[PDB]
Parts: sequence; C-alpha cells; structure tokens
Amino acid sequence: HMSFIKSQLPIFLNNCTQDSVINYFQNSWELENILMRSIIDDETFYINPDPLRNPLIFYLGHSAAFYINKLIRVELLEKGINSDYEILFEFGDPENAEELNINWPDVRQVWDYRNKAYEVILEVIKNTTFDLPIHASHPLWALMMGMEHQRIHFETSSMLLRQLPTEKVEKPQGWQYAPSQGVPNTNKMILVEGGTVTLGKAKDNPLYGWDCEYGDRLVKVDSFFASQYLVTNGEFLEFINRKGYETQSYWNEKSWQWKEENKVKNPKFWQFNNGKYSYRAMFDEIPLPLDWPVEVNYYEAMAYCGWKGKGTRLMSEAEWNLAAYGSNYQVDIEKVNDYNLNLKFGSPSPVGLVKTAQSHSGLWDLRGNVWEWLDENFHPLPGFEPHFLYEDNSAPFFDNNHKMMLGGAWVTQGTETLKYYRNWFRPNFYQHAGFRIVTNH
Ligand SMILES: CN(C)[C@@H](Cc1c[nH]cn1)C(=O)O
Ligand SMILES: [Cl-]
Ligand SMILES: [Fe+3]
Ligand code: NA
Repeated sequence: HMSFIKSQLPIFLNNCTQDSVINYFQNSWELENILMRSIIDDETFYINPDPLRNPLIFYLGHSAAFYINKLIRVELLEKGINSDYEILFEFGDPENAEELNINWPDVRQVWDYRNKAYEVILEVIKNTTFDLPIHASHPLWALMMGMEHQRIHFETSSMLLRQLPTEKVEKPQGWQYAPSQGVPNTNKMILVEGGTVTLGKAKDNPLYGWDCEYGDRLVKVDSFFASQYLVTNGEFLEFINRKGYETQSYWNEKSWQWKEENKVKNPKFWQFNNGKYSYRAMFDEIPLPLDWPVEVNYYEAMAYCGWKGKGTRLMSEAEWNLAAYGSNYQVDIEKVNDYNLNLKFGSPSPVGLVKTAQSHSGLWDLRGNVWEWLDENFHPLPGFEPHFLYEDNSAPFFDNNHKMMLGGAWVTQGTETLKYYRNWFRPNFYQHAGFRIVTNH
C-alpha cells in the first residue's frame, strides 16, 4: 500500500510537545505542497474545476491564511504577512453554480506568501512554551485548528484536482492506487443489535476537535439491518443497467431536477466509451474497479435505495456510531492503521481488502475507504458552543439543507480520522463518499 507518501498520525493534547508538533506541522504542510505541486501549468490555478467552489488559486493560499488569522486572534502573532491576502483567502457553500459565479493574485505571489507563512509559524512554534496539556482555552488551540484545517483542505482540494483533465495534473512520486480483485463478493445484510449510544465529546477530552463535535446526547438505537460492505461500483452498475437514472419512481422531484439539469447518466467519475465504463482516479482514468465502493452524492444514494425498495434507507448518525463503536470509549490513534485512512492507499480500496477494517458489528469499512452518507440533517448536540476563534464554523449550516457523513476516507488525515469528527455536505455535492444500505426488517 501507499508508503512513499506518509501522513503522520494525530497526537493527544497531553503529548503535544514542541518537537512532535513541529513534525506534525511540517507533515501537514508538505502533504498539501505535494498535492498543489501536481498542477502542471499555473494558468490552471484560475480554473474552478468544481462549479460550486472557488478557483484553485484560492485554495493554494487559503490554508496558509487560516493559520495566520487564527494565530493573530490569540495574539501569538503581532502582525500578519499580507493583510489583503489574509482577507481574500479567508471566506470559503452555494446551492447553484450561478450563485457561486475578484482580481486574483499571481501563482508565484501566492506560493511566496505560503513560504513566508510557513517560516513565520515555525518560529512561533519554536519560540512558544508547549505547557502540557494543550486545551481549548489555551492559545495554541489556534495552531491545532490550523493544522487540522490544512489537512481537511488536502481532502477538499483533492476533489478539485480529480475534476481537472488528466493532462493538467501530474501524479506525485509514490502515489499508489489500491488494487482491484474484479467482481465483488456478495453484499449480505447484517443485523446490528440495538443499544444505547452516547454522541458527542467532552470539553476535557484530550484531542483537538471542532465545535460541532462537542456535546452529550444519549440515543436508544433499535436493532437494524445493514449491508456488510459499502455499495460497490458493480452493484451500482446494475442499478444503471436497470434504468435507475431514468425511472422517476426511484427519485424525488428535487433529486430528479438536479439529475436532469446536470444531464447525469452515471456517477460523476465514470465515463462510458467503447461499450465500457472508465473510472477517474486522482490522476489517471482506469477500468472501472468493480469491487471498490461507488462514489455518489446523497441524491444518487437515495435513488439506489428507491430501486432496492422495501423501505431501504440510510443510517442515522446514532446508527453509524452504534455499528462502528458500540455501546461502550478510549480512542487508540494507532487503530487508524487498521483502516483505509491516512493515505494507506491513494484511492478507494476493494471492500473487505483491508482485513483489519471489520468493525465488531461485522460491518466492513465503517471507518475509512470512503466517507459514507447518512440520513441525518447536520444539527447541534446538547451542549454545543461556538469557539471564539471560528464562530461561523458549523452554526450557519444547521439549516436542514446539509446531510452528514462519517467514518473518513482514504485521503482523510488528522483528528478527522477519529471518533468525534462530524462531517456534512449539501446533498448534491460530491466528495470521496459512498454509502451502505439499511433496512429495519
Ligand atoms: C466540514 N466541511 C463541510 C467544511 C470543512 C471546512 C473547510 N474550511 C472550513 N471548514 C467545508 O468543506 O467547508
Ligand atoms: Cl479508536
Ligand atoms: Fe477553509
Ligand atoms: Na466508511
């Protein structure tokens, strides 16, 4: 599996020494540099490959600016590097390309700002006492935030690069896709015994987390059936061949309108040619990996559920937590090595290939491989409180227009690989995300 490109595991707040944080910081930055350096021509930075997101030049400077602004806010920095850039590269969620649709700086100028910002932050780390443990009311929380924010944008930007033509990107040395064993095994429904789970994260938990992660909610989860694997490309191919995209009964009025307006006939990263479907990995087009989890948005996942019928649905946040972590929990960061997470592979993996990736529930790849959609409107947990460093992180998206996803993907790094991270997206948006199907009986 992908070894030459290595991502350092997250660190508990009680072990965030200066040395370890220096290493984690350097790894966070170098990884984004590798991805950004995969764009061959600088003119390509002014393309917005995703019609719902900004140009790539924005994301070149966004992670660096975020560091500086948060450090300034906690007064670990007395001044920034470029106030204009710190404004331009700050504001990052439209429902249409029209809504989404400024004079951007040159590519060299943004790289220069990145380089200056890196050295500035490194000096802050080398000249600040790391009095253990770090915590939410500690100024260094701003640094923890920036490093996790940079790693999140490694993922979001990977999606942008995937939407660029293959001829405009260059695969980094060591990038390695998972294998394909061909046709997938049978996807059996597994009974997940009912139980009670506690959602949320305590304020004194020794791990960095975003505001929406914190709170406390007990939820009694009734037993339910779930597919042992995420729905595979092969399984979704059947849905297509049975006219899944052409039968309104499987969709709803909102989802059908999306599909028609975007003239969708297949998942975003499939392409039909010569009687066969090709599939777009990060940097190359390859024969469709039939045993990999299918990558779809929420509308498409629900259309598949509609074709399956019989009340087929998606899990709730509580249902996923029960299946993944049970009713018990002390996080063991080393367990991230047991799942397709943290760049073990540079791609999705065949369901069940990572033999260490079966949860005690019997379900495979609940953690890792690809994010999995949930029928759960993004919402606060009892006890939620915005953090002064980033009050608009999650609160504006408690609007019943965002569905959640959990577990992490092959590209996911940092604290986002662990139990408490809560993810969300508009249901039409594409990520490294798939789904599994659920029935109550
Ligand atoms: C979690 N996710 C929906 C955010 C993560 C993020 C990026 N920058 C700030 N928050 C986004 O992609 O907008
Ligand atoms: Cl764990
Ligand atoms: Fe951001
Ligand atoms: Na998953």
